[PDB]
Amino acid sequence: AAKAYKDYLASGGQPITNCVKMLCTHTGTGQAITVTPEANMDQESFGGASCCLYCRCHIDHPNPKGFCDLKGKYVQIPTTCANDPVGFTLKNTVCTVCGMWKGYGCSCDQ
Amino acid sequence: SSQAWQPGVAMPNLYKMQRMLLEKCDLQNYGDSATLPKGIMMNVAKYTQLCQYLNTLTLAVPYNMRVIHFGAGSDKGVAPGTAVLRQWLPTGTLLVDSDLNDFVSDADSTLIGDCATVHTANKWDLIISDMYDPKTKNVTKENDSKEGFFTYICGFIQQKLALGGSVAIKITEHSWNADLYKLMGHFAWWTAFVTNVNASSSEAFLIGCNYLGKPREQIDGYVMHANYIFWRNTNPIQLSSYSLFDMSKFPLKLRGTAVMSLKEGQINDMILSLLSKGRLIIRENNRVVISSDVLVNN
Ligand SMILES: *C(Cc1cc(C(F)(F)F)nc(O)n1)c1ccc(Cl)cc1Cl
Ligand SMILES: *[C@@H](Cc1cc(C(F)(F)F)nc(O)n1)c1ccc(Cl)cc1Cl
Ligand SMILES: Oc1nc(/C=C/c2ccc(Cl)cc2Cl)cc(C(F)(F)F)n1
Ligand code: NA
Ligand code: NA
Ligand SMILES: [Zn+2]
Ligand SMILES: [Zn+2]
Repeated sequence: AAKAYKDYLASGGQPITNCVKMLCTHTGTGQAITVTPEANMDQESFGGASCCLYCRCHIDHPNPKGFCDLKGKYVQIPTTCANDPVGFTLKNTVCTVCGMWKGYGCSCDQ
Repeated sequence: SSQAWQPGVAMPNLYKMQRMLLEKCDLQNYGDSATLPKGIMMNVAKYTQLCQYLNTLTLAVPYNMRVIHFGAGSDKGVAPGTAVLRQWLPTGTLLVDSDLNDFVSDADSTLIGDCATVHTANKWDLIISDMYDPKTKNVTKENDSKEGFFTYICGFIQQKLALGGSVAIKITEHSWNADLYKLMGHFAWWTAFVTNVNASSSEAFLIGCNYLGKPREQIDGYVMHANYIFWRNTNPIQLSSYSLFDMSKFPLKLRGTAVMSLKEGQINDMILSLLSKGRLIIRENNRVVISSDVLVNN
């Protein structure tokens, strides 16, 4: 999980690369995980499976059913954090209300 | 130079009509590289331009469309091409990918291994292939028709492609097959398409649009590959990534193309007419099952 990856980055490890960045209009809704790229002007969209630590490492997913919420979808990452999509997805959590990243789009606390 | 704003260039009809002898491919722009948008890889750019081109053809697009993608694994263990296909294709489209080695994919299902180890009785609406073996290129020997995965591609088309279906198969100067070109004559229309981002390469996608299941025209594959090289050798294509910056019309339009199971004796001239316009798919619509063989030994 993040546990080891965060420590890997903390020590000074290389962030997982080769995440598949997609071409898009950058005029999307800006939601975190979508069926198609929805990056806004401040985001990049990546193929979901390539940004999933579990898929990439070929290890089981943390879910009784073993469901992946990234595989087959697109994940929007702030352009400022696009250099490490796997890390960003681990560290952050999606808002169950508006489907936006907490502190990166979600404004349900206003 | 209006071609630079196109996603790529299709082989002009008059080149298809020649009777050239095969020559070495010597591209004027061989060595140049297009300027890709920041952080975009070639495999994503290339597939984006292929899909932008496929958008201009009469592809059949039925509900629960079935797409299969061969040679989808990259060196880094991911599937960029598959990611572009899933972006392009209508949501809910069944997408299966495949390659010889393991990789992580966004496809609904991923098959690892060669043809002899995978099987399906189900028919498909679109076949995309990026299968290529770099060791096929040998400039010290004669450039003959390649008979490896290409024979399996031809078999798959003739047995598992739905009438009205389409294909886009990657070829190069050295990676080609005479029977595949011949089979292009079994479609309502065909071409060899070169992406603008990879125009410095002999690579092209052989595109067969709307499968008729029978030869509409007789094509000699040896001659047609020679014709392809003649075109490439005499027509420098300017490297361009221009089309990549406008993705507003990218998604394949849902057409809700009719699917039906017709007996071979029911496929008349008016059915052929529908197939040829991308208005009909002929295949059954049973649950899609893919089998994977395992050699067992102690
Ligand atoms: C994931 C690296 C990795 C591997 C393992 C395992 F070996 F124990 F399964 N566990 C963790 O936590 N992480 C990885 C990332 C990127 C690539 Cl290209 C390959 C791998 Cl294996
Ligand atoms: C992105 C964190 C981040 C970085 C910057 C920077 F551009 F100044 F470096 N600015 C903002 O606002 N935010 C991030 C988050 C989490 C992980 Cl694991 C990795 C990254 Cl790159
Ligand atoms: O019957 C059958 N064949 C295949 C794949 C053939 C093939 C052809 C060309 C290349 Cl380059 C690679 C392959 Cl694997 C696949 C399936 C199934 F996947 F649908 F089950 N079922
Ligand atoms: Na997370
Ligand atoms: Na899509
Ligand atoms: Zn996953
Ligand atoms: Zn919210």
